[PDB]
Formats: sequence, structure tokens, C-alpha cells
Amino acid sequence: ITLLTLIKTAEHWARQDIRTIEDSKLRALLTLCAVMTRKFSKSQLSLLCETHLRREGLGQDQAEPVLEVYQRLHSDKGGSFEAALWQQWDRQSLIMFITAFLNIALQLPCE
Amino acid sequence: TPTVAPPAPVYR
Repeated sequence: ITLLTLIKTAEHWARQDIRTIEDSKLRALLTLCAVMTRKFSKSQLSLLCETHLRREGLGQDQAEPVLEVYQRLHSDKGGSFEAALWQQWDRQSLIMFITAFLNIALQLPCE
Repeated sequence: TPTVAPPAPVYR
């Protein structure tokens, strides 16, 4: 779980169709997103949210939930928030969020 | 004690 492995793994999966992947792999991609969110400073979370909304064509009325996910992944301890996301969100929502994030994460300034 | 995620984004 090095910086190099994280980036290579994110590059690989950013470009995959994950609509039909296995739950075990989808769960691991959620962990990947959580770890990668923690490579951004708090100061960049608003930009990460805005870039996510723009990429996904989401209205500003969806800013608050998108930002909350990034904030709470960033502050997560013991994977508690991450585990809640997995439990409480539907599969389609997890897929959409994960693909979005993996495609923006390497393109944005992290500090 | 329970952890609650926000509602998922709504795509129109």
C-alpha cells in the first residue's frame, strides 16, 4: 500500500467498466478511494467536490452530500464511515461515486 | 455510536 501502488491501481481502475464487477472488488475500490481522499489536504476537499459535481452533471443541490462523503472519508478512523457507506448506499451510487473519484483524483492538485 | 452516511447524490 505504497504511494506508487495506489496511483497505479487508481489509474488502472479509473479506465475500467465496473458496472458488473464482483462485490469483493467493489469493496476494495471503496477502500482505495478512502485512502486516496486522505492524500488531499482538507483545503482541497471543496475543489474535489466541485470537480466531482461538474464531471457528473450534478446540480449544486447535491454539493452538500458529495462534500460530506469526501470530508468524512478524509477524517475516517478505523474505517467506520467507509463501512457505513458500503452498508447504506446502493450499488449503483457506489459505482458512480467511485468511478467519478478515480477519474478526478490524479488530475487535481492535492495541496 | 451508529455512523450514518449522507444520502447518495441524486442524478436527474
